[PDB]
Amino acid sequence: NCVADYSVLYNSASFSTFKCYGVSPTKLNDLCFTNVYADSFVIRGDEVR
Amino acid sequence: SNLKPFERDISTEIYQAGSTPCNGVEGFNCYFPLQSYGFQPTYGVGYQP
Repeated sequence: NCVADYSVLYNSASFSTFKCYGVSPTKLNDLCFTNVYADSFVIRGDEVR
Repeated sequence: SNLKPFERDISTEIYQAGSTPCNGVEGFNCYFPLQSYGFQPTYGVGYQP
């Protein structure tokens, strides 16, 4: 129940890596979704793989 | 943008993905548009050439 702007997170140099293939990230904004799961947590640097 | 029928394209110009202008041979949101496949005798159907 909100409008999700992914451009700000998309075009900020304050991140290390941004990876996903389920949909091309440039067209995330124009695709409409039902629920968003934010899995936010911490891991080791090299364990992202 | 997608190319028209039988429109061969050979250019290997580094593609810009984000807002920042694409400078140098590499950069954030700058990518070499060509990728190599994987072909080995160990592979199975679907990934064989």
